Amino acid sequence: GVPGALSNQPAPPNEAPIATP
Amino acid sequence: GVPGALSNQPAPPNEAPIATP
Amino acid sequence: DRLDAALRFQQEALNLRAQRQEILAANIANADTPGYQARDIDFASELKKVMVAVDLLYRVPDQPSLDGNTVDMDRERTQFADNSLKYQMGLTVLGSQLKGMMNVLQ
Amino acid sequence: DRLDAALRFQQEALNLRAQRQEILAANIANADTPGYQARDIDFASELKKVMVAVDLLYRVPDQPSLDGNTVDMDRERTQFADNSLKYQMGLTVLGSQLKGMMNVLQ
Amino acid sequence: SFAGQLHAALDRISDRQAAARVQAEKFTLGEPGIALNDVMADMQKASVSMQMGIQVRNKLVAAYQEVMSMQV
Amino acid sequence: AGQLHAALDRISDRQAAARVQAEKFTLGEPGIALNDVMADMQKASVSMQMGIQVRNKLVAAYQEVMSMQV
Amino acid sequence: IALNDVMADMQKASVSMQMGIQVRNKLVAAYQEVMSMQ
Amino acid sequence: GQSWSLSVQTLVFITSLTFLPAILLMMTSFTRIIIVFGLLRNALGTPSAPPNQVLLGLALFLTFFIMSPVIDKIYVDAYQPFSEQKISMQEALDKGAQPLRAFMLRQTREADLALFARLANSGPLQGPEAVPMRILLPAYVTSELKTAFQ
Amino acid sequence: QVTSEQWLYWLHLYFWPLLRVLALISTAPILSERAIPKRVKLGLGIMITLVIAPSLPANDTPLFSIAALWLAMQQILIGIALGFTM
Amino acid sequence: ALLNIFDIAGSALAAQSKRLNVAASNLANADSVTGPDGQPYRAKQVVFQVDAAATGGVKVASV
Amino acid sequence: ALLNIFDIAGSALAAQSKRLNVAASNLANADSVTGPDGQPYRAKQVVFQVDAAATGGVKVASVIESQAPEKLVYEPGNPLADANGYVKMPNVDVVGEMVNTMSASRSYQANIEVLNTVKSMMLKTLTLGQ
Amino acid sequence: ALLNIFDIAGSALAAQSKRLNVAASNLANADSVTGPDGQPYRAKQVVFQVDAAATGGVKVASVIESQAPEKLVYEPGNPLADANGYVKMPNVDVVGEMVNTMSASRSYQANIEVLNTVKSMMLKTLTLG
Repeated sequence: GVPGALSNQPAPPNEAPIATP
Repeated sequence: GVPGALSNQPAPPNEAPIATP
Repeated sequence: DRLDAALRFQQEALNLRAQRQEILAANIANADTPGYQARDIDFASELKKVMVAVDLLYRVPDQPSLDGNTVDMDRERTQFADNSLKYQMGLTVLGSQLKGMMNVLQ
Repeated sequence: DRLDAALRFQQEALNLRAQRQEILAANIANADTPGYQARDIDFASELKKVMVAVDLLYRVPDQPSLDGNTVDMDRERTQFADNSLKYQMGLTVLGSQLKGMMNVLQ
Repeated sequence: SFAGQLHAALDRISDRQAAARVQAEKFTLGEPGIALNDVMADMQKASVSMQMGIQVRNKLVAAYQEVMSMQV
Repeated sequence: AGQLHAALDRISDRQAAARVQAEKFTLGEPGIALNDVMADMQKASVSMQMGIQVRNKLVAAYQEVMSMQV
Repeated sequence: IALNDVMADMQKASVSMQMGIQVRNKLVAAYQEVMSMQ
Repeated sequence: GQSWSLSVQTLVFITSLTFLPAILLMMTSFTRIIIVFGLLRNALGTPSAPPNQVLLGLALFLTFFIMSPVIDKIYVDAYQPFSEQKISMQEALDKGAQPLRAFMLRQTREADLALFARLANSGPLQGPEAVPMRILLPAYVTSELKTAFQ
Repeated sequence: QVTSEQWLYWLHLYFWPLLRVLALISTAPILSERAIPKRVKLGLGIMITLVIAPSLPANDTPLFSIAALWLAMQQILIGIALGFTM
Repeated sequence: ALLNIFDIAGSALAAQSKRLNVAASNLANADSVTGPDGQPYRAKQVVFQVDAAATGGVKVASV
Repeated sequence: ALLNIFDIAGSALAAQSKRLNVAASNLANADSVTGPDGQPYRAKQVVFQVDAAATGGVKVASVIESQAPEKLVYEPGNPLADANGYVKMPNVDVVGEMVNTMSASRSYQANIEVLNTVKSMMLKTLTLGQ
Repeated sequence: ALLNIFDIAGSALAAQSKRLNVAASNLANADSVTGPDGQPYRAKQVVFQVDAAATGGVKVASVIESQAPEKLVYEPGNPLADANGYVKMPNVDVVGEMVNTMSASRSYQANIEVLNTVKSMMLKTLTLG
């Protein structure tokens, strides 16, 4: 939802792919 | 009237025409 | 009753000062959004009407901007300081009056 | 036990404020740990449940970060200040209630 | 009409205290529309009312004891 | 013995005038320099303190004179 | 007039009232005892 | 007209409550009942046969039963404007004192009133009207003492 | 106005005749017996004050120790004399 | 009516931080020939909004 | 009222900001030409006045165009050229604008310092009301 | 009576406030020209007198224009230029005005401290008993 609010399940992992397969 | 006073109506929107219509 | 009437004016002045402080905070936080008009309230008229929601009116723009925003930082800061000081004074007056009313019972 | 409950409402409010303060301090201290998830609790619902063993929720992230850290700084700092102010407010309300109860017995 | 008036006074005092308590309870749970200065002022007014009540009680009981401790 | 009545009326009028001046200043119209109001508030508080002290002293004297035993 | 002066006057009045009341009470108690005793 | 403020109102109210015991009971309402009860107790031939506490309680109960109409009238004429804040105390005191003085005048005695008027150099007049407080109270006190002894 | 009414001066003029009147009441227990409550007996002095406490012709200097002892000794005699003769 | 000041100021702080992050990203990638997929980099910027439930704090709608 | 100090300082700050904005606009339009509708650009200045409420704040009634002659530059290839083949370049004094900006900045800082001191004094004033 | 100290300190506070206001107005209008009706602005100063009614507080008699020489700027390109192309500029000394501001602030704080001390002493006298 809105940033800074509260939610039941955690955020997904963040990745920075150098090149998309 | 004098800037910074209290008015009951908004000023007209601002515009900067590059060339006259 | 009498106790509420003795403090109604100071309490309402405090409340109106708080509301005007909130208005000033909002229109100083929106200092970068284009198309947003400055807002404020007429304190004297509001206080007289409430002692006899909240009415607010737009501020007269100072200088034009292409985006459309019409908030002046120095003017907002001066108004903020004035309202803060007057709120502090009202709180002090209310506290002194309550202290005297408490002291009269001994 | 009537005194117990009457002060218990505010005592539990203060206790939950302290717990939330502790969690905020923890996520401030671990603000630079990669792979960390910001944690917080819902004060209103938690207090309702306690009045009628504490669960915590993951704060919604605002910006991505490669090192897997989602605990922001500004939002949680404002939360810390607000929680401290409300804890002090609860403390002074409880103190006023206790002093009012005490001075009757004089 | 004496006991009725006294009960009315106690009723008003207790009602004011209950109003202050419920306003504070509503504020501390996050309900919007309640002002911290407003709730503090209301609590102070309630405390002043209670102090006036206890002063009146002390004066009345002292007068009663003085007037009924004498010997006829 | 209405002199105490006159004195209490005068001090009440003084503190009421101070309150009126404070209200006029908070009304947001220029007639007050933020110094006269505070000085009047302090003077009213001192006068009220003097009055309550006089009341306490007088009621104590009345209690003592009533406590006689003929 | 001076605030210290008026406070001192109040103190003087209180002390004199206490002295007079105590003297009168002692005297009347002695007289009552004399009347009671045969 | 004008009136003073809440603080001094409370101050004078508390002072009046402090003065309440003597001024409203001893010299106004029932000084005769306790005297006559003491006379009866001494006539019984046994000192303190009934407890003084019970005698005072009975006297107070009878006093309030007797004064209930007058006390009710005083309560009306005082609180009814004052509770809704319609009048000021400077006249409320007179409005609440007038019925009490009217009631006390019947219990007073003309001879006592005349003697106190002679003592205090006040206008006798053919028609009584608003006897001053300095004269009315002692006449009531002595008349009550006389009838109590009788 | 913050001012005084010379409370010390009023002390020895507004309440000096009280001792004489109260002395007679104590000196006349037949006209006022123990059947009359002591509490009212205490108030017997103050009820007559409202007529005698205000301005009266007889006034003099304040009293303390030496002055009080002589005047009190002399003034009670008037109350003692009138009471017993009755 | 005085506890909303914290919310308004926090919203303003967050919006300004987001704008600063976007500006820093543009400055860093001023000379990026390509991204991961292959499409050329394109400058980004935020779009503010009035966070009124009437006026209140500022709020970033999207990028 | 001991509170018109804030009004005076705020008016001074607003006036200095207006003057600085005018100077910056002139510097931006130093070498411009053929504005809207073809009329040559002309520099502008501001006039400060006092508000006789005695002593009062400063205001700017209106912006006044400069009467200094425009620069006439021979260039017939421009359609703006008159019968003499001249174009009207704006009159901008770069040194004057630099000095004006310096003066505006200094006045702004002085006024903000005065505001700081008076705010401290006023905060300390209320301690005697208890 | 110790009560006249309140009057003395109130007069002192009023005088210091007026001096500060005049100094602030001078600082604000230091660069101002062409006041209303065309007369150039002139720097103003206050005058302190003793409100004897022996010794007593300080009042402000009036406000007087300073007689320092009035500055001139050579600018013929201005409608206010005189016959010699001089625009008149007020004689305001920024350092003097700032020093006046600081001194007024310090004196104001000292006087309010005096007021608080006298208030405390008088309350002590009240609670002597």
